[PDB]
Amino acid sequence: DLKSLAKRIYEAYLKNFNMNKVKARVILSGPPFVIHDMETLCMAEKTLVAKLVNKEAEVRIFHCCQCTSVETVTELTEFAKAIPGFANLDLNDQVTLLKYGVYEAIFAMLSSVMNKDGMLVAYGNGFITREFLKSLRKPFCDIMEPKFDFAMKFNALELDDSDISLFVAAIICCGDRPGLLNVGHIEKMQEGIVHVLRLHLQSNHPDDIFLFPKLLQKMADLRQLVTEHAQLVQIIKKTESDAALHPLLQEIYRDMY
Amino acid sequence: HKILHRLLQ
Ligand SMILES: CSc1ccc(C(=O)/C=C/c2cc(C)c(OC(C)(C)C(=O)O)c(C)c2)cc1
Repeated sequence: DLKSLAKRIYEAYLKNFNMNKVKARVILSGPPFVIHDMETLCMAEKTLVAKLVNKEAEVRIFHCCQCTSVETVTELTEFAKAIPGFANLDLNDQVTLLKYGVYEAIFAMLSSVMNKDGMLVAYGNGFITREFLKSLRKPFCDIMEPKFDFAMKFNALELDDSDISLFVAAIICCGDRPGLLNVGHIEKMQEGIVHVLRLHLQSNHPDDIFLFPKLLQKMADLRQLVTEHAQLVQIIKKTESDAALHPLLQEIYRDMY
Repeated sequence: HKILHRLLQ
């Protein structure tokens, strides 16, 4: 019953996200083209985003990041639509939950394609190194390093996709978002998902008896990561003309934090 | 939020 809510959420995760942790680990275990310097970035661009190539490399990369985000937002909207109870909410609350939750979910899921040396990109066909991203000019070199720091500690929890699907549902189904209309119903929806997450972790991770409170803390850490990311994005938009922001992403950030 | 609202429709 609750086991079935957990399975339905996991099934919806496997169906709606192009990348999952099993798929990513297969690729990361050895084929992705390695982007480790300007030469290989330019090569990967010609093979994997050929239409895109011509501002500075950093602005081209930032454009690619946005395309990745827009795609993941669409996947999250479908996944959410598949979360039992979500589609019965007021359409305006559905928008609010997704507006505040998508980047928390994005950076949680990004951990699955990250290791200490770099991350998968372009639908698993590239691997960009962490040191290359640090090498970009300011402010672009400041984007990803806090996400790697989050991911190394998140990955140390050794969650699998059955855990992560419930965690992403719990992020989305969050009753304390600003502007909610039916807070009471959302809190009950959230309580039900968190209940299923709590029991699932007890079953799937009997070795780690604090895993549930650890994940509650990661949820709070993600909120802060998102606030800080949104601040950097605002600095980039105001100080870099070549770095326009996609309209869906402007809509999400607008009046967020 | 017209894109989200349409994405959800
Ligand atoms: C082919 S090169 C390449 C491809 C993909 C990636 C990548 O994974 C992106 C991570 C990433 C990067 C950035 C700037 C990012 O913030 C943007 C897009 C403005 C936002 O939506 O707020 C997010 C949310 C995620 C890096 C390089």
